[PDB]
Amino acid sequence: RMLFQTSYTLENNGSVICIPNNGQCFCLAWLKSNGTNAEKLAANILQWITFALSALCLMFYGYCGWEEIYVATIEMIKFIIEYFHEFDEPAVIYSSNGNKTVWLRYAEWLLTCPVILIHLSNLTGLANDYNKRTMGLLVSDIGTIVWGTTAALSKGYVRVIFFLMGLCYGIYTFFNAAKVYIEAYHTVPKGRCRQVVTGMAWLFFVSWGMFPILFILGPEGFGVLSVYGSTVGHTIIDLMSKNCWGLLGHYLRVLIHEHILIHGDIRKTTKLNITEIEVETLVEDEAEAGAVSSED
Amino acid sequence: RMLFQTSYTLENNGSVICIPNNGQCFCLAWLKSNGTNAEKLAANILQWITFALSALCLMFYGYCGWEEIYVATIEMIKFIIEYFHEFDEPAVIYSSNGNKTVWLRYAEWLLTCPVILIHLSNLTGLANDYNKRTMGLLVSDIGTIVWGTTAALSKGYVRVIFFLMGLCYGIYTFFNAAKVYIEAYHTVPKGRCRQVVTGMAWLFFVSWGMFPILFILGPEGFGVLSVYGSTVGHTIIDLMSKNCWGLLGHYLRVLIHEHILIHGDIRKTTKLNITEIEVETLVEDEAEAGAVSSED
Ligand SMILES: *[C@@H]1O[C@H](CO)[C@@H](O[C@@H]2O[C@H](CO)[C@@H](O)[C@H](O)[C@H]2NC(C)=O)[C@H](O)[C@H]1NC(C)=O
Ligand SMILES: *[C@@H]1O[C@H](CO)[C@@H](O[C@@H]2O[C@H](CO)[C@@H](O)[C@H](O)[C@H]2NC(C)=O)[C@H](O)[C@H]1NC(C)=O
Ligand SMILES: CCCCCCCC/C=C/CCCCCCCC(=O)OC[C@H](O)CO
Ligand SMILES: CCCCCCCC/C=C/CCCCCCCC(=O)OC[C@H](O)CO
Ligand SMILES: *C/C=C(C)/C=C/C=C(C)/C=C/C1=C(C)CCCC1(C)C
Ligand SMILES: *C/C=C(C)/C=C/C=C(C)/C=C/C1=C(C)CCCC1(C)C
Repeated sequence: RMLFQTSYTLENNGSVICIPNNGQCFCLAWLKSNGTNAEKLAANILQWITFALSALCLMFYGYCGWEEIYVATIEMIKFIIEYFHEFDEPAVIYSSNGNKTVWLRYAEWLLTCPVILIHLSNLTGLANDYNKRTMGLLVSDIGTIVWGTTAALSKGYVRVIFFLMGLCYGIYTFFNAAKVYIEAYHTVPKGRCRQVVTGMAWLFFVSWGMFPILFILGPEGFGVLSVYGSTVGHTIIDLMSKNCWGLLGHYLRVLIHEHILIHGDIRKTTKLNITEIEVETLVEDEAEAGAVSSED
Repeated sequence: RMLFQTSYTLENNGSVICIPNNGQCFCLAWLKSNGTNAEKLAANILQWITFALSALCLMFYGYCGWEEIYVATIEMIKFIIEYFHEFDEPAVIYSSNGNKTVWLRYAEWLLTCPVILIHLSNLTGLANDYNKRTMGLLVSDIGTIVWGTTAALSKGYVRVIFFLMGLCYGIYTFFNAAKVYIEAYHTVPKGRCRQVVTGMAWLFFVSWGMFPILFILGPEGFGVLSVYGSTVGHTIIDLMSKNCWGLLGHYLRVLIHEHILIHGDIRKTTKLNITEIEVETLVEDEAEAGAVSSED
């Protein structure tokens, strides 16, 4: 298939490589297999599943709400490019140091992850403003992706350093994401809405926590997983991080909207001691408009 | 210098290239010159100037205010990498399609540009919140950089399409940036503060507008400019977009702070008809707390 040189001869007892002078770049490292047919087959099935589910999610959202639509749109464009050019440059970058870097994946993260975090910063959909903490979440997450991409493009100690820089940015992201989910839990009404927020937190930390594990295991790290193997793992946590998380987030916004139509927007101030934070909780009746504090 | 193959022999009347089987990648396209010694010399001088000015800006900011510090820090790290590894992968990506892509530049844009726009969304430094429009500015600017980077990595019609996708994201960014500067102008006190905001708008639109022009002229476009030539142009608009803009922005925040200490925080509602928008203007005396409308 390749649009780099794939035909060569070994000469002088394997010490010389001769290639056609046809303008193409050449490197042995680029011709290593991407994995077994079973790994490839598994990857093509999960991709169709993700494309189908993203199209179902899109039509379903088509009946504010813009973050779920933007991510599902990017996911669709991603699949059409994978289907036609998955291993064509620059969906995969084949670089002079011999690396294969899945630019398609990192570009998708730069497009979708900040939007997931904007959604996280307004889980109820009622806020018209965003605090200073939202800005730190976005700046830390962009840095994480930039350091991780740089680590994947590098080798040796340069890779290790940029990976560690990504991990420090990532920890700052996780820490601040955790505070938002804690605020969200004490903001939404007392019943089912707190089940969904709890569900979204589990999906978020498990799926986002898997990305650094898949990096270390993949060709970008210790080469335990092949390229197809890494694709299979990444589409699974894509389904959790994007499709399932967005579905719950959409459901949560529907429940908040139904609550406000039936009961109106009645708030109670709750205080969170763990640091001193203030949150305006939604309640069901006017017997609550007080100043409560919940110790963690 | 290179850590790709630079030694080869032409055989069979220039129709065959033979190289050592030493594990290195090889491509003729990678060995094209980066430019003249004069272009290189010009580029090394402007880089020292930018590193020195970024260090002066850092010490000066060292006497909220975090956006100027974050950008000046990234600029410093950028210079230490340029000084030691400017043309080493992956500061430059040498890819299988023959392209040289200055990943160092695009990674810096992903780190600094969103932070410049967060600063723009709070020019006075008094806001504790950010509106919905801030989020569209950040999401549009990230997309611009992602499409532009993808265009630089591509060739032929693929490059043209991703460039046009960047231009559409970019126009949305410029349009929304223009509204913010219009709001900022009618928000800050009537004298010198409105001169600085006007100055920051000119710096912003001229320096940001030059990036797509330098893309079209550089190796990523029609190859009018060489690599050193493109570096020289980019450090100039870096000085305008980052160093000079941040300096004015810091100065503006100092003037707003002095105004509020001497006069207190007294606001007047002004309305902007061009769409109907509301802005809380800072004034000097209590004879103003009314509802004015300024027709554009
Ligand atoms: C050609 O190079 C090959 C390298 O594979 C040489 O073959 C090996 O020679 C070494 C001796 O240093 C043995 O230890 C290996 O068992 C050999 N075979 C293999 C498969 O590695 C070979 O000797 C060289 N021929 C000449 C004429 O120099
Ligand atoms: C070797 O290839 C070269 C290609 O440069 C041939 O040289 C040219 O031959 C063409 C004829 O098709 C002329 O139009 C050019 O003027 C020649 N010189 C140059 C500098 O381009 C050469 O003929 C080939 N030799 C053999 C034995 O096939
Ligand atoms: C907060 C999220 C929770 C999850 C946290 C997960 C922790 C994983 C840490 C591993 C550090 C080990 C260093 C990893 C460096 C990877 C780079 C690499 O593989 O280097 C290649 C090597 O130089 C040649 O084979
Ligand atoms: C809003 C900001 C104001 C400034 C706006 C600036 C307008 C520049 C537009 C040019 C379009 C022309 C198409 C550009 C495509 C570039 C890709 C290219 O050079 O293609 C290489 C070619 O395929 C092989 O040589
Ligand atoms: C839809 C795709 C998602 C949510 C992707 C998320 C990606 C990350 C959270 C990446 C995390 C990384 C680290 C924490 C450090 C090492 C480098 C990364 C980029 C793999
Ligand atoms: C400090 C560096 C700055 C402010 C860089 C800004 C970069 C841009 C505004 C890039 C703009 C582009 C377009 C509008 C479309 C084509 C692709 C880009 C990325 C060159």
